[PDB]
Amino acid sequence: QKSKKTVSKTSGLKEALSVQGTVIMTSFGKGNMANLSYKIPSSQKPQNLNSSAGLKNVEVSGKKIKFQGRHPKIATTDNPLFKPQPGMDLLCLKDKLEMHYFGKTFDDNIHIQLIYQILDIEKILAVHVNNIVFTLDNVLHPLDYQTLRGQTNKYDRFKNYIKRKELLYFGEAFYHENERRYEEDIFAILTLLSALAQFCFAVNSFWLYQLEDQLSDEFKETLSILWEEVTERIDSEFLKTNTVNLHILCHVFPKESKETIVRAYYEFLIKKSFKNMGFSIKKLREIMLEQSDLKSFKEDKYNSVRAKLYKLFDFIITYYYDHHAFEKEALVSSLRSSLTEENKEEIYIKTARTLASALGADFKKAAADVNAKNIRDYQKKANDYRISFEDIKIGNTGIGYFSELIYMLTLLLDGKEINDLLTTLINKFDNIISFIDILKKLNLEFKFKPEYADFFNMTNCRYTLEELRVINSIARMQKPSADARKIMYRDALRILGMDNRPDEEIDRELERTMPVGADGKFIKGKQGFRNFIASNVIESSRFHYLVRYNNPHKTRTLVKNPNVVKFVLEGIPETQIKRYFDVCKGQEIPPTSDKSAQIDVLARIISSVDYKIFEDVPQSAKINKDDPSRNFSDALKKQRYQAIVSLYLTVMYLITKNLVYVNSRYVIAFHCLERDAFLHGVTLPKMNKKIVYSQLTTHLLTDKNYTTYGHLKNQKGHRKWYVLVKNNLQNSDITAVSSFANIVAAISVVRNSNEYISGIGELHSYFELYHYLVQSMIAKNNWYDTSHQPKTAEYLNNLKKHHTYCKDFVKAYCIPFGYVVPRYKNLTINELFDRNNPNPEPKE
RNA sequence: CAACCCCGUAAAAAUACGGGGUUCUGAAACGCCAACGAACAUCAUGACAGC
Ligand SMILES: [Mg+2]
Repeated sequence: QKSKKTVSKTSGLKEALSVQGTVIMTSFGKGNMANLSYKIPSSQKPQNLNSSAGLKNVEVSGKKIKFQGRHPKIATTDNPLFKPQPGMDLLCLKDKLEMHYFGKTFDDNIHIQLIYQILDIEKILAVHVNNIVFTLDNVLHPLDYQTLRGQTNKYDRFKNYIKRKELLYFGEAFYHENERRYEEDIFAILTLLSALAQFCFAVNSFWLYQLEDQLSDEFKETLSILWEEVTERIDSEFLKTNTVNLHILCHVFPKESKETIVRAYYEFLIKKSFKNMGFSIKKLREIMLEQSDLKSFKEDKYNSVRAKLYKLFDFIITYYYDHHAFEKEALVSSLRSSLTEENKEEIYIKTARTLASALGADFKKAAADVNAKNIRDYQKKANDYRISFEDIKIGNTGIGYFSELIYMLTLLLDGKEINDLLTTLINKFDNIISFIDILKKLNLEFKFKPEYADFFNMTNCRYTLEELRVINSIARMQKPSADARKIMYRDALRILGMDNRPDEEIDRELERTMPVGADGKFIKGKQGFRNFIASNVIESSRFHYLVRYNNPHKTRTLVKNPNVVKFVLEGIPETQIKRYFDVCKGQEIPPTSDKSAQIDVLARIISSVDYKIFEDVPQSAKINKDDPSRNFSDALKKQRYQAIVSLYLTVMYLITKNLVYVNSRYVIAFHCLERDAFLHGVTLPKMNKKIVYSQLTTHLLTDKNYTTYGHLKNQKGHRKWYVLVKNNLQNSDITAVSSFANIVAAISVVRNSNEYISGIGELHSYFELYHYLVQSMIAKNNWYDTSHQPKTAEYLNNLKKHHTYCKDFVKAYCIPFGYVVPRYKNLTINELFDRNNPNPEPKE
């Protein structure tokens, strides 16, 4: 196998640019900035030098550039000017894109790389907006301000929809404290969501890039309050909340003033600045804890205090490098100039070992002050600090309109999805700034078209990148606690049995098990079961995910097919299977060592789960996680019940989550197809009120330019994918392709998955499960036309006979993506679909 | 694991073999951050209580 971590990239080279006949070589800088190193000019080719940089001994040999870095070794790279067309992309849209964004064609390859980073900023945003729209459409079943009341029809639907009580399932989007927001704020949020949704599918075409002159004076007011809400909560009473951590830190560092520690802690914790530095801090800490002198904090005595312990340890590492500017730089360069992946691990081990000896004593001093007695003492004297530090607070700084829109989106997403959106955006913006820096340094054109000029400039992009980092930290924090209500209790009992039964029956069982007095107040005596449900099924992140993306009425079908359950359990490692088996075993099961024996018992336990088993829980008992030998008969029974429920919810959560992941990767393909058709000048026709998505692949199969410098090449020696796409184009249904597009847009695989998951034969990947469900929907609903294509009958017979999807049918309805071969191969071959599960391609 | 370009020995095929490049190919350049991922996550020790 070949890795993109090549010799040239290791030796120091970052980029190789072509400008007006000369070639320019750059090198790595501070963070992501690039500095100029060498220039080879035209004709004479003296191999000119620009700065010391890191490159040395650059020469030209044939069509190759031969250079050398700081280490003694020879690196070889290819001259960018010795190509059939310099800087041209495989999709043949360089000039069109440059004219669309800048207004004139350029003789270089710097601008098109910048344009693709902008093109990548819209795929992930479209994915997440589609997910959010589906979530709101699923949980709640189906002009500016004044006209809506005058309509008398939209007002009668908005007043009732806003009246729905399922809005609690989104944490802070619609509910503050324990009361509903004003109507106009909800209206503003919904209108903004609709506008972004209609923008991201490709309102004016420049809406997102100029919002100051296209937002009314009432939408700006709403976005400001939501940002001011979270900032005032954290900025105020910051000293009172974090008294324990500040007292310990000032004890470890006695020679430092109180003001310095307070400011340093604010940067480490609120606006995290220790993450994007160059080396991992979490990974360094893990290796230090495996040393002989420090392998005690891994024991069970520190289970109750482990989140607080690890925060203190990380701050000590960050503070050590914030004062040693020489050792920090050496570590980054060592990691950036490594040969293989095994070499990186050796560097981390050496650094981790030498740190444990240097600052291991400070680790123990902090760990001797984290216990029950000391923590309570500190909390009493919480008003002994008086520090201003008002300048660096996040509340005393304005924020842009683009960043405020992102925060509003974060109010409707969970922890993992916030990471995916913000991480991708940060990377794209960092790359854009570097390209503008190189262009401005070389005296080339850097001004965008007037429409894009306000947003796409270096002065604004730096501000946006700084704001996006804070939003990631502040929007993932735990929201304030809220009181559970009757609606949530109904859904909790509807998962553990009680599927599709009248609300009166659920209400009667609520009265019998959770007593309510004659005055509408709970009885103080017996409330064990209610606390068990609230603390294990209502306050779990998995339960929220199941309600948003699935239906509690029909969610029990996923654990009735042994093939589906056994596929999920087989992926869990052996160590975690043993712990599940031990706690959840029972009393009449012999102890076994084989893995397959353990899966069989666990599979049966998940299948038979009812709420009546948990009706007698010793909720009043206390479980000791520090010394597991002090637990007794009543305590151990409680552990079994909360372990079973966690396994029950986890299996459903994993199946639902992975089906959404596969679906979103098909939204990207359809989003790109509409974008590319407009640029290439090809319109998508209509026939019998359908959309022929296969028009672009037919048009580009008979184009002279695309068949010479394109993905689909028709020449002697490179005529492989031209034939296959042409052959597969003859085996397609217009109805089948159109039906597939509607399935992906509405995410109907996840929603209608209770009617077709009971008959799957054998599973080996999530790819097979997704396509089995798709091909079952087409067969039952008669979404095909055998008259126009006599081959769709053969595919359906293969599916019904073998109880598994057909490989030749996935190539029929995924053909409108054939003009891009890498995307077509990835989405039609199981081996190449998943990045984390690579397998050899099956030749046949 | 697949794509594209350059360079070598056979050769006119859906060309095979052996080397090197690629932010201008696909969720996809290097070093952080993320994801796979299930024992979690998180400005606030843990548990009970309160809803
Ligand atoms: Mg790219």
